[PDB]
Amino acid sequence: AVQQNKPTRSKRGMRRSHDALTAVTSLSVDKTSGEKHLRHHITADGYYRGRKVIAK
Amino acid sequence: MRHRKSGRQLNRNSSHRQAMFRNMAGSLVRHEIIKTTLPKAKELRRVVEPLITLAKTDSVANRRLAFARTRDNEIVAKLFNELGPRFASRAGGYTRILKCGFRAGDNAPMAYIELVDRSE
Amino acid sequence: MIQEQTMLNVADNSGARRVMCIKVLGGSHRRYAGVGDIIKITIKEAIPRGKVKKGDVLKAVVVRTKKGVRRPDGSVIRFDGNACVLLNNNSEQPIGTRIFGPVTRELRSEKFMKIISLAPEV
RNA sequence: GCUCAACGGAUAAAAGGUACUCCGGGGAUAACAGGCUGAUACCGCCCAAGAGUUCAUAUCGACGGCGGUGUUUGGCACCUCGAUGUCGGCUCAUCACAUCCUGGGGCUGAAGUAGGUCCCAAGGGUAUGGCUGUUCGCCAUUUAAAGUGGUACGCGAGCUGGGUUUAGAACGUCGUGAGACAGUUCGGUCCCUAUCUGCCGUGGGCGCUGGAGAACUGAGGGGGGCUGCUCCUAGUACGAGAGGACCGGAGUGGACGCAUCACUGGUGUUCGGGUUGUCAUGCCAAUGGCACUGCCCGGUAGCUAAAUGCGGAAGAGAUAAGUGCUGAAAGCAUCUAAGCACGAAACUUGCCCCGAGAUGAGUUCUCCCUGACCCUUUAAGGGUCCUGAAGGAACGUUGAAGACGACGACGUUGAUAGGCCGGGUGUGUAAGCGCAGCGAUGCGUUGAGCUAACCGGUACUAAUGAACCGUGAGGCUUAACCU
RNA sequence: AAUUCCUUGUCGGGUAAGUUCCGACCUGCACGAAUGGCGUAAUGAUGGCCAGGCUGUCUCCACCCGAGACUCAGUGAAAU
RNA sequence: ACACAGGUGGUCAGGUAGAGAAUACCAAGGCGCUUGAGAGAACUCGGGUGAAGGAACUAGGCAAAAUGGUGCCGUAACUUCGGGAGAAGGCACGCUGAUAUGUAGGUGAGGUCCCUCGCGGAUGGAGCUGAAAUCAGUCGAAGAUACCAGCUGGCUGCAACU
RNA sequence: GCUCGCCGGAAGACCAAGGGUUCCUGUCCAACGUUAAUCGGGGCAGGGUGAGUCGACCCCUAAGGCGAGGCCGAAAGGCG
RNA sequence: AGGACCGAACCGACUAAUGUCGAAAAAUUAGCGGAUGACUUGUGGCUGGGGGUGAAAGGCCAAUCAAACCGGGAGAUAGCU
Repeated sequence: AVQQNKPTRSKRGMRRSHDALTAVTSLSVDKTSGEKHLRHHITADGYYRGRKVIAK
Repeated sequence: MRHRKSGRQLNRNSSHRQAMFRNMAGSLVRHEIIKTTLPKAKELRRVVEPLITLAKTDSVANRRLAFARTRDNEIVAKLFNELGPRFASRAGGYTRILKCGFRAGDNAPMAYIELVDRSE
Repeated sequence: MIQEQTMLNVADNSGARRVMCIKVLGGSHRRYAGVGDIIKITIKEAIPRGKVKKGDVLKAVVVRTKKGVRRPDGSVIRFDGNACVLLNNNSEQPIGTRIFGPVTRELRSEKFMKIISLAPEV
């Protein structure tokens, strides 16, 4: 249930191919406050679609 | 394989699942807005909505029924007296879901669930 | 549904009380017996004067089934028990004459028409 | 001189047992499996007395010989003793044909029927139980048949541990005893998260050469291929009678496989009700929590079988055994050398699924793109700013889609999901109130109340624009068509 | 037979079928009288067999509820 | 070896039901076990339910399933006369009213009687201890309703038995 | 702080044993906790245990040990 | 009255699953046997390696038992690897 010969560092790297994270690239700037909030996510202060939504 | 199946387990047995919604609903009504995890928030939508629909009418039977579940005199008095008349006109949809951030410590997607009104 | 090692209540005056199936006939590795089939049985409980005796082999036709049958409209006829009618191992004719309880309509074969006439109901 | 007879004499004195075991080494040497061989066994061929009523060749076929296969019991000791780790069963198989069943034919001492024997033929199929640990085998009952073998006497990094080999114990027998066995009898630790190859599924990258969105072509590959019984023909052909077809048609089944919940049912800890114990709600009442959903009675949608439908095929092409035809060598004759026509579940298709990563990378339809420039080794080039389309991805509501990806619908010009409204279904007459009853309780209001995924509507709530990725006319050569 | 090789002895009961089981026979391969012999109520987490009851053990699995498995975030081994 | 599902002497130990220090739910008091969030595949582990058949599975009824309580009735072969035996196998169990100041049996005196002068003896036996059985009615499919709680019988080897 | 769940002849409250400041407060988060930590039995500093009646010690002996002389034994030493 | 029966505490460890680099260097869960006695248990003593103890297996003697552990002879010897 174990290895037979150790895998090469080359074969090690190929297994790490599909491990890079994906960047966001969807930072919608708010209409009024202009924060860098994600789409369909409220801002850091609680603004969404140009509205004090959180009341906080 | 849950074809056409509803509900969510939320990694809990039924009794605990049910009892935490009994607590979460009353926690909402007393505060009108709470922060919770997103999947929990979506499942709360199928619980409080029946109660506001239960408060759109009023009787003694409904008062006992909304006391049958939710088990609180304070909440049932918060219900049937203010939330009912406040939502007398709306045909369903008494909750809003706002996705806040990410709970650093378990990376959970948290969200804000509140009443539609919240007029101050 | 009748299969091997299935106890059957006797339904004629052949002289038995309890019989046990051993081998569903008609086809290799057939696993079930419906209302109009021949099965091979043994005798496990008999009256002292009957035509047969305890420990013989012969055939039967399972006339009543707790699973029942399905009529072409979808209706079912489920009895309370499992009943058989003994046969003659070569000529297939019933041994006893008087047959108790109801029988189904689907037993209506030329080779079971004798049984149809002797049954009281249905 | 006595003893070295194991006779170059371990000094002239020295018998056994062990699976509590241990250590050093060996595949230098055994047991399991492989390999080589093929005596023995298994199969086939040759000769043929003779039996067979006559008739050797219908069949055997003594006596003998010539080979084949590598499945029996053995021979050798080549691989392994710094481990190839187990007898059988179970689950799951694959291949061979020396074929058990089904199919196609030849001959008879085959009337028919039903069999006998031989040849061709591997596609599918090829029991359930009783005793034994068993393989095997005997028996019971079936079935169209319950084929012979190779695969480490297939399979134990897949399960089991009964057998068999551990330390306990007893019987009989042998031995003075320790213990032993052509012996049997109870009990007795079966470890491993998969790197690679392999296989079953599912995606990412780039390429397919201008890019993108779809519909197919089809190389090639895989699945599938079983059959019983009854009736019509007909009780006809045939027959001495008794019996009794072929061929062709149709219905109805067993096993198996694919597909689906309309019905029959299963489950349904998210739906309704009953009820025991107990705690809390200040008490009664009415509810709620816990005791495996506390214990249970029903039960929607899904999923599902025991349920309900469907399939095997026909036919076509070229063939095997075999049947021929017309026909020379060999005036004849001859199925054959020329040629020509039939002839199987076999073979290539037909039927269903996958399928252009089929780098030989296909085809058709459609949509989008027609910038100013510097630069250098004027290169299918890069760089600067300007434009960034068709479309795509991400994000979001999500799904009878799904492990994650992926895939399908929708994203407000919107019914995608929740909620809501009505209906349906399920559960069986809520709560409160009023009457009668000593009361438990019962009756009226009430086929009520409450209803999870289901069905039809409804924007009440949540799916915000836009951004990001993707470009700017598509190398060279030759040829044919037009200036 | 906890002992019997031959052997699944032979006969009878039980079973549709019984190498195990119970009774019997006697050729006791190789029983035998305190290395105790033959029976024996009760008792036994004892060996073997049969029957009723009861059931998913099985025909043949089907569905559902939880803990992992799978995905995301943090930490982070092992034999070889 | 660890912030380890293990082990560690003595005292205290309430309420309801219950025979009980069993068990179920709770009090006092103490805790939610020191990785979570979603998903709701195959397969594994801990469990719930099952149409029809019911040991046909298998080395073997292994495991599960089932039996399971109280009162009353009834109980074989065999036997060392103790047993076997709770053999086997049956019937009633909830709740509410009366029958009957809760009957039967029961301690026993203020009291009357009593002598050697007795937190006293005899008597009715009050007061009261007081089940259960029976009759009538009522509810549910099910009344020992949960947890808890024997599977039973027959033949035989061996050993007496704990 | 408000609800909810679990144990409850215990996962409760107290002593002996054995450990040895882990007890309380201020303060800090590198390392230790199987993750994060402004939290802690972790680092750092300060503080905390008061007895004629509790326990120990003390008086008395049990099993048993040691043992003036004594007896035995190469020595050591053994028995008493 | 009982080396009596049923059955918790306590003690023991028959069956099955899980585990097998485990939570654990023999445990957990579900059921089981004894449970007023040849019982069990706290504290403190006495018996020691070819000996102690043993309801007897050759079991246990500090996770070690055909003979403990520590140190020494000892760098034993090793026709074997």
